Amino acid sequence: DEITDRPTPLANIDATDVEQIYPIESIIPKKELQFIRVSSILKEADKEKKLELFPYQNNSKYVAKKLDSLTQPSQMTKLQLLYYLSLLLGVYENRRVNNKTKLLERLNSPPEILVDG
Amino acid sequence: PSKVVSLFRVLGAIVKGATVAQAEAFGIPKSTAASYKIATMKVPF
Amino acid sequence: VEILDNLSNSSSGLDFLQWMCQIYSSKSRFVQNINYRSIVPPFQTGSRTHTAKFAITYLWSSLINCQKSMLIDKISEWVLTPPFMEDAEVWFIYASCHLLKADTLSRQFVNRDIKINQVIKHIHYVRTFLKICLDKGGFAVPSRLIENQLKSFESRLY
Amino acid sequence: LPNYYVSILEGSISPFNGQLYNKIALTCGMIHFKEFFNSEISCQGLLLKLVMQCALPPEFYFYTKQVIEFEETDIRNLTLWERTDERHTGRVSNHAELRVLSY
DNA sequence: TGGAGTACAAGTGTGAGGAAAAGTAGTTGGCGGAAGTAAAGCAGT
DNA sequence: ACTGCTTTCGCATGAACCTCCCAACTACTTTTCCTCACACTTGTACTCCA
Repeated sequence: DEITDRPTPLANIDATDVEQIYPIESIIPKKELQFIRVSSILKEADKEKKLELFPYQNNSKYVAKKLDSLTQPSQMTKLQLLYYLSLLLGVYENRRVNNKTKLLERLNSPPEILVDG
Repeated sequence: PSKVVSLFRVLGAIVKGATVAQAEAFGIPKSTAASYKIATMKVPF
Repeated sequence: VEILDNLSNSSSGLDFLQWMCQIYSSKSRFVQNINYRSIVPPFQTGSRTHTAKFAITYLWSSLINCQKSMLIDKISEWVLTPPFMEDAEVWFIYASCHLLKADTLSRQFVNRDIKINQVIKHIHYVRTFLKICLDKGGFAVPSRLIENQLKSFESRLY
Repeated sequence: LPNYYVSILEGSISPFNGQLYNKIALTCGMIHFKEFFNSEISCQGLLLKLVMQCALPPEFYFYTKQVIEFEETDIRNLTLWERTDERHTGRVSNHAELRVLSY
């Protein structure tokens, strides 16, 4: 009766903080946290060698807007969110391609387990 | 734009308009601050 | 009135009133919750518990024309088809349609079998439809003079 | 076409308070009607309508032009103005057609 | 003769105001007991 | 004991609904447009007042 899913995310109702009612293991699980290397982007502050390791490179506005704020270890956890925000940008805007062999032709360097998940 | 606001209503955010305090430092004019919404949340639920 | 007051090559006026009460005669409940713009009821809408003003004007204008053209059975069958079970004004004109029949049928131009017991229906219809007009809400008729018009129709009968 | 572009094409309200003059000023500012075209208002064909408009004697056609010729830049050439400048509507009565009426 | 200044008129910075077609919402109406003849094991005193 | 109550039976074959969600009729927001007035400041004119 429950398979055919809900639109509501996996929340935390008994939590009192808004960053606590959205748990970090809901959107991205605790196994996929260590399949991403974190020093490939923060060590090189560059205009091309930071945009090179993004899943969906584009000439847009919001993509390179929140990236150029700071190089601080506080946003180290939220650095993989932007890496996973841009990977979800490729899925929703494509409705005619129904395979993975043509998914490379719109992207450049997609992730390994984050794409198949 | 209203196709986007309807997605947040399942979450439960009270998507309301901006203020004149939230008008000067955001690049939008002070008179046309009605079509420009700001979505916050409430901490118990 | 520009059609009725014209009378040169008029559409008789009454046909336009029939047009209004064909497509604007609604039976919707008046919802009263929505703020109303551009329609305001007492002369242009036709909801339940308010017979529209063009509806009752179609009744009186097609009764005065019905008298000036001396078809009375057409309107008396036409008014027969809606029971407006709320108001009193359409009952009075449905009373008054028979009272005009009892006026015209009671001439008899003698100087006598079916023409007597025909009129005694129409005398009975007026005494009931005026009674059911009084059963409904406020529509103050002269219910004394109209009885005194039926008695004069029986003095023509005797 | 969108709901705003199909509402800008039907001209719901006619040009008022010199709205039509200020659009020529924008038009003479984006493209240079000056320095390419003869921005010379045929002011002789203007006043002949204004003579026959209110049935005045034709002496006033040449009573007017000597007033125009006395108070003018280089005698002739009521030149049509251009505004490439800004969203500021020149209150100088810079419009050449507007100047002939005041004369 | 001189300078004060106060006006007048010019020039630059900045968002608020009037408009319409689509859409939304907002609320109702409205639809899909006069049947026989016969057996049986089960009850009653 | 004969009680009651069962119960099985039967002329061929042919034909013999309830919420609910969509509809009409209104209004009120929506999603971008073009069109200027206003607030100052430098400037040029004014007539001084000893």
